[PDB]
Amino acid sequence: VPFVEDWDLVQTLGEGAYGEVQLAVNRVTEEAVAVKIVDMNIKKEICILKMLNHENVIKFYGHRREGNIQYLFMELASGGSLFDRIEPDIGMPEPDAQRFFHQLMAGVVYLHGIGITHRDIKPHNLLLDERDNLKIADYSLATVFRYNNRERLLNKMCGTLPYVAPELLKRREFHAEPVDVWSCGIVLTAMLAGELPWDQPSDSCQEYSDWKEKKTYLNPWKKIDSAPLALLHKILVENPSARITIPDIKKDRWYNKPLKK
Ligand SMILES: Cc1cccc(-c2cc(N)nc3[nH]cc(C#N)c23)c1
Ligand SMILES: [Cl-]
Repeated sequence: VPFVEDWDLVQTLGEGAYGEVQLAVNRVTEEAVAVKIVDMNIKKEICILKMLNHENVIKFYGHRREGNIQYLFMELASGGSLFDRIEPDIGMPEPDAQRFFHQLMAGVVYLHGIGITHRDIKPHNLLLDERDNLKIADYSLATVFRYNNRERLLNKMCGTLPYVAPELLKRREFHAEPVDVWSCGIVLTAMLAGELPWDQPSDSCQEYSDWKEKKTYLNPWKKIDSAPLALLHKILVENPSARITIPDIKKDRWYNKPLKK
């Protein structure tokens, strides 16, 4: 029964990095959107949200400040998240994963091209519209890494441990783009295996060591076809200057393989 101007807030869709997200339905027009509700940084997020115009990125409709509360209106994803399409221990059919991967690269290339890094790519932040088109959501941790054509290195630790690149734990400062590439590799592994490969990409983690020693006879790798696995070997490369860039992912064999379910 709460509402904001013309919109009713009809049900909880969940919680992003900060605040709650509600399904908002217009009393008059019946249009449904999503609204993020924040209490009591948000200037930055709004500035970034207003830049976004791409089919694989959630669009921002505008915002309203009432009291303590701030309302950020955004495109609704009626298909829910990618997380809900990944069957545990199985993943999803390779052709569906490939399609979602293409769309995730289109969104990330968009962001990077406007000098924005997302910093928390994972299946919970990758939403689906009614045609199962992927949309990258939640810009609460997003920031500028290129401005006036000059790159700025990042130094703040943020993200989600299983998805975070190893440099972010080991370096005082690091480049933004290879960190988002790495997390897209972990997404791809989740999609193809229904399991995350490691708790964190650190020296104390045995599963990460196993991967650096190429023990791909272990899970999750043994579930993945050699062709996508060859791509994962180029993405999940410890040294970020040696790691594959997006332009070269677009040249990969698996990426360009015709697939149908
Ligand atoms: C990251 C997140 C958490 C909770 C809900 C949502 C969300 C769910 C949905 N069905 N559509 C949405 N559109 C923008 C959302 C955001 N943020 C969003 C997204
Ligand atoms: Cl998973």
